[PDB]
Amino acid sequence: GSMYLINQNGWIEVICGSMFSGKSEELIRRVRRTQFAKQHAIVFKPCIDNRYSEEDVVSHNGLKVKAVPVSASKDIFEHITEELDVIAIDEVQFFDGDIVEVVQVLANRGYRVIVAGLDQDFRGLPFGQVPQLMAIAEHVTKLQAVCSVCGSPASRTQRLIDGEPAAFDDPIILVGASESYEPRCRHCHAVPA
Amino acid sequence: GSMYLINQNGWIEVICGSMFSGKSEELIRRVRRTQFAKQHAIVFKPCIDNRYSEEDVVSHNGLKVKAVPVSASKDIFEHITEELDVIAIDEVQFFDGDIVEVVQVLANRGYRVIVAGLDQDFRGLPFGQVPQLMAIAEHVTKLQAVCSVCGSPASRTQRLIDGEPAAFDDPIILVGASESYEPRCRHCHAVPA
Amino acid sequence: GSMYLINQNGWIEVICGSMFSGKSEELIRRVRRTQFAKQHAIVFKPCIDNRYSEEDVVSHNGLKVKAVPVSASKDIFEHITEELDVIAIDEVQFFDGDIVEVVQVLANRGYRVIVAGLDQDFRGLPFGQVPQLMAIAEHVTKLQAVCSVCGSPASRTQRLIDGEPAAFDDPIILVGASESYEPRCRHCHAVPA
Amino acid sequence: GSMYLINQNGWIEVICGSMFSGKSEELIRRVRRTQFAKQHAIVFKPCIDNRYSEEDVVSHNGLKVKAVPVSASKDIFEHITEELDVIAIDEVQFFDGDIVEVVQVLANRGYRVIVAGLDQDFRGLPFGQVPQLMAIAEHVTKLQAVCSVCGSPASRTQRLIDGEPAAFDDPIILVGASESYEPRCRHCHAVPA
Ligand SMILES: Cc1cn([C@H]2C[C@H](O)[C@@H](COP(=O)(O)OP(=O)(O)OP(=O)(O)O)O2)c(=O)[nH]c1=O
Ligand SMILES: Cc1cn([C@H]2C[C@H](O)[C@@H](COP(=O)(O)OP(=O)(O)OP(=O)(O)O)O2)c(=O)[nH]c1=O
Ligand SMILES: Cc1cn([C@H]2C[C@H](O)[C@@H](COP(=O)(O)OP(=O)(O)OP(=O)(O)O)O2)c(=O)[nH]c1=O
Ligand SMILES: Cc1cn([C@H]2C[C@H](O)[C@@H](COP(=O)(O)OP(=O)(O)OP(=O)(O)O)O2)c(=O)[nH]c1=O
Ligand SMILES: [Zn+2]
Ligand SMILES: [Zn+2]
Ligand SMILES: [Zn+2]
Ligand SMILES: [Zn+2]
Repeated sequence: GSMYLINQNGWIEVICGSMFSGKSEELIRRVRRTQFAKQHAIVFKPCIDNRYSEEDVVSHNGLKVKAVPVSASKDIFEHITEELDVIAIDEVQFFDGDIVEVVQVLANRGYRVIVAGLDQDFRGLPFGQVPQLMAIAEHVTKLQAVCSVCGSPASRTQRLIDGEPAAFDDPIILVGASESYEPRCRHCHAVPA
Repeated sequence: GSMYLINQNGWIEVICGSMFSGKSEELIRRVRRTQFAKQHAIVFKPCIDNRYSEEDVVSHNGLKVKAVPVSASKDIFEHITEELDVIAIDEVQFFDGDIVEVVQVLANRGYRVIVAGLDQDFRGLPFGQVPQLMAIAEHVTKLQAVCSVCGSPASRTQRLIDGEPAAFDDPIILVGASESYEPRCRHCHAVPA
Repeated sequence: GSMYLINQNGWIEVICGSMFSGKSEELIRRVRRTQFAKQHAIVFKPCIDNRYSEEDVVSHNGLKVKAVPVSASKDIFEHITEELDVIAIDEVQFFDGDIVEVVQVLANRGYRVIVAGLDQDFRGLPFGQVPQLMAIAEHVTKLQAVCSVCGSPASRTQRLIDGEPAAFDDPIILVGASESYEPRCRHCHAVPA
Repeated sequence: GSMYLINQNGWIEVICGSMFSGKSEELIRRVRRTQFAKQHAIVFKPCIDNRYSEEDVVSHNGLKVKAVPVSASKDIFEHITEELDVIAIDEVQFFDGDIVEVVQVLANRGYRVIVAGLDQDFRGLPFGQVPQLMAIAEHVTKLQAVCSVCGSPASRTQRLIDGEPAAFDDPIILVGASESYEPRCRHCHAVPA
């Protein structure tokens, strides 16, 4: 018919869902495939995100990838060469208001942009600009973890403090607190005041 | 092991993408499957949406389903029985600010809520509350049409007026205008001023 | 990064599952997308397959596409031009032993070959050479209908004769018989002797 | 509508594709999800399969799961309790002729059976009884690796001996040979005689 199938580079993939749904696991396999395709990739993460590492992007499955920690979205530009093909960003919900513009510029320029972040905070509220990234992206993969109460598929992150469901208005940083995060379905998700 | 697999009803599925990506085609097959499963379904659409029908939900593939046209989101409640299992809503981007609350209430109540709508307007801007519906939904299916210029997969709706790309600020209703809508990829999508 | 993404044409997509799982519905949407991509497509079907049409490929959803009815697999070659990009074949389980070779030759030559057929006969046995097509294909989409007894997803075709489950060894053509076919899950599927 | 969604347990999932497509990576994430769902799982592998481990199921991503090595398919039965919910089998293409019967019996009994194996040998031939498992399974996931020559998605395992493509009739065990296996697309896959 016609030997080759020419297409245009440059698009956005969103990976979203609750904590432990596998966003970074999935970000990491996508970026790995990229290295076997002999393409050049870079991975960004927000400074604030230090749960498992300051330097790296780490999945709770135990796998990691080297990353560039960044404090404003527009700082991504300074790390970008023409040589690179793929830009991956983990924990995008923690990025400033620029992130949509940054990502659209990059996709318009020919970069494959892979973006992973929480769809919702612990309260069930749509998170950062993840909603907007979802709307504008060519691909959206919404992952589900397992509800830690009932076993069926989850779609929420449950914040617990001292073992009780967190309040709606509990600050994101509680200094000496014993807090924990687990996935739940919408029926076990509990947000009281 | 264990004869049966009990799960909890009540969740949200979003179907989104550009015009002609197949949102209503997909909404209609989902609702059909429902009838073979001997479940009861109802389909809502906005009053404003009269492209192919006032009464019905119609796909450009030529298939249709009976629907209830509604002018405010909260009017859905008056049409709901306990007997019904599935609530489908086409063209959700045209619904008022209540729609998220309406949908979350319905899913919390045990209804399977299937929601179809544009992710973006003709300008590439995230559309209504579709972004928020995407964030909060258990499932998101983002469909792609074919770019009518270059043939590769699309993610945008191109508005043309008199054959030229529409302006950014062109009103949604142009009285005697000759306008048309076609899918495009991000590279052929053209929004000038 | 790198403006364009060159790939090689020529591969095989299999669509399989029970009767009424949507194989032809899915074959037809794939072929339609092809026409909007301004590519040329041809659709083959076996002579034996006349349930809804002698001439055409028809889905129980009511949609159809023009087809070329063929009695041996190797007859496909006589209908193929260089101009065409896509070859679709419905009801592949009814094709002779050549079909795998025919399909592999076509994919090696640069054609996109889309193949739809039953994975299993009414007895639950792997059907024709669909198993082999599945093994060798780049893409396999296994569709599920709804179990007409219990409502959960199906994976089997139930043959009924006079309302009772057919026997294992009941001929495919029973002359004046009142027979019917419905999808079932593995638990409701009934094959006695 | 109706509080709960009762379904029947017992079905078959096939994961197939070339070497390095991620079959064990995918088998391992499925089995992990199972542990968070507080279900009991067991993983089998063939004795012959000792590439990374005698005891365990290992993915080239570096992740592993404890397994029970087995020499005949019917030996699976001796390891099965009523307490367990999930049976996973890696490298199924290396299992004897019983495997289909073993798997169908297990799914009919209520077990969730997850089966991973090569769709094709290094020659492009459909592998073991993987074709039959594909036909009869409720779910088929056909994974793709990256072609190590050209970068586009692969569907074949290339066997190389001394750096040259292996012959069609080269034995599976070559005693002191320097052999290697890499994924390729159908165009770079090379099987001479
Ligand atoms: C299904 C499930 C998996 N897991 C484990 C096994 C998975 O391989 C692993 C996936 O974890 P992650 O990949 O780290 O989850 P996440 O990536 O969405 O969060 P982040 O972006 O900050 O890293 O988590 C859980 O801890 N709980 C669960 O319910
Ligand atoms: C791929 C493609 C399909 N089609 C046709 C064939 C598809 O079966 C059909 C799908 O159309 P619809 O299903 O009507 O598209 P849409 O549903 O997203 O919009 P709405 O909600 O308002 O109804 O469109 C196009 O017109 N252009 C295209 O590029
Ligand atoms: C889910 C379901 C759908 N349907 C209807 C609605 C679907 O849109 C339609 C799909 O039918 P088809 O597309 O014709 O099913 P099939 O294509 O697999 O068989 P063939 O290749 O010979 O044509 O069937 C049923 O009849 N029973 C069901 O259980
Ligand atoms: C895409 C790609 C990944 N990889 C790496 C990264 C993946 O995370 C990892 C997946 O490897 P595996 O999961 O081990 O591949 P496989 O599981 O299909 O084979 P087996 O059943 O015997 O274990 O392989 C390659 O080595 N080559 C490739 O082309
Ligand atoms: Zn729960
Ligand atoms: Zn285009
Ligand atoms: Zn059933
Ligand atoms: Zn190749």
